[PDB]
Amino acid sequence: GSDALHIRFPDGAVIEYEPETSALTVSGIKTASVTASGSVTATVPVVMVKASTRVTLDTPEVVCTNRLITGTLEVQKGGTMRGNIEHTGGELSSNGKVL
Amino acid sequence: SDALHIRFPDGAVIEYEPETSALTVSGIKTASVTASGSVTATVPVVMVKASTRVTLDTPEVVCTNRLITGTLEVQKGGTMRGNIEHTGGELSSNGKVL
Amino acid sequence: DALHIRFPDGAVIEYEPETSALTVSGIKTASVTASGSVTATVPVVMVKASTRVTLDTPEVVCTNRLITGTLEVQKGGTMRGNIEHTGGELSSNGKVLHTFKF
Repeated sequence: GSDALHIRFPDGAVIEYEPETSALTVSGIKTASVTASGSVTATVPVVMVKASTRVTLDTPEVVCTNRLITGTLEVQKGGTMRGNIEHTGGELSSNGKVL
Repeated sequence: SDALHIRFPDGAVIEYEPETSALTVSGIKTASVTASGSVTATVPVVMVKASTRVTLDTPEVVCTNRLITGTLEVQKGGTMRGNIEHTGGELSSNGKVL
Repeated sequence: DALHIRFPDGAVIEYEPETSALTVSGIKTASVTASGSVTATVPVVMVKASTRVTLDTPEVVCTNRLITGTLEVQKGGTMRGNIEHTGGELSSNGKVLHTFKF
């Protein structure tokens, strides 16, 4: 192809593609939104979300197909755990009593 | 260029509105992004409103600090390090209330 | 009222009104930097990431159910409500709790 993309908007935002490094950049915006009636898919080895306030997944179900790692966990309304569950490195308590 | 505003014959819109600094894609059925390296989003607030499901089909999802959920289902085991406080119900294991 | 871009490296950005499909393909990286918010509103979101998805934020909120294969909690937490464990051993600090036949 021979097309190019470097849109420089009057508010300072930029949308650009650089083919030598194959880098797509969107910068200088306040908000972005995508509204679709079917699906949104991203297929890429690494997804990195740096959100200094919050990431909200407002959905009936979030599915992690393999491992999920978190710093801390808060479960609000119960759940189920199958397989070996290993607690270490502190106290596991239930209704105020240590297990 | 210096502007972006496209209205397609299906009613979709792809635009950038510099007055409010808002990038908008609307009225579409599907979107897909395929990249060989990485996608990064850096922004205070991310909101995904998905009336059916969000699937993270990956070897590992990492939340760097807190994860809050309504309910939890762990299918194939896990490890919990630190102090874990259970309250507000019963803990059952292998068919019996503990 | 159209969008079909093909770059010298083979990447494409296109919108197809017949199927109402937006496609970005053939790129190496994308980066979006915004000062306010990024929102997606759609029934189904699929992230197919052969290495890893990192949510680097003070808080990830799942409003309803979270399902995972395996779980690792690094620095503690709280669980409220009824929790049902099945199909393996429950242990704390190396001590297998007596929840099945020894």
